[PDB]
Amino acid sequence: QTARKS
Amino acid sequence: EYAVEKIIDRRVRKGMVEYYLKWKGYPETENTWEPENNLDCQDLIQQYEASR
Repeated sequence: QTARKS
Repeated sequence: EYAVEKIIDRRVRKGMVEYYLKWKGYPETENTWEPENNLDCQDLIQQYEASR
């Protein structure tokens, strides 16, 4: 699915 | 915020679990380590934790 990119 | 293609690897850093993932539509050079709290993809995670 999705994810936060740092 | 960004679509995840797959989880390539896992590690523990600073007592924090991290996943090395690749983002769909982006080159492998863009792969980055993200702490588990940054992910919203239990399917890939649950699937990765079973491939061991």
